[PDB]
Amino acid sequence: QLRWKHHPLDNKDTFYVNLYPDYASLSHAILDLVQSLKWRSATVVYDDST
Amino acid sequence: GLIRLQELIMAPSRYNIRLKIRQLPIDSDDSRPLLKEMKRGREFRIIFDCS
Repeated sequence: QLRWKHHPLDNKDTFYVNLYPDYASLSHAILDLVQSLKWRSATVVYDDST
Repeated sequence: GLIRLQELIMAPSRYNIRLKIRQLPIDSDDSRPLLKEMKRGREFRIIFDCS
């Protein structure tokens, strides 16, 4: 796999491999970025749900 | 619930409510730390999405 899909825990298959990056890593990256920016104002810009 | 919550998240275009967000423990049932946190939080009006 290459893109991303949500996967629950009771969702219990075995045979898969993906290369999409984990989102929590990305938000951690943005976190340390704005911590390097040291802001107090923010504004969420986005297209859809996901 | 976040998919069916984001509407209320962006809904303060219309209104000036303050609003935070927290998650239940995903596997455990010991939410008692979180409840301790909200007891420190001094709030009295809390949303609950759950079974």
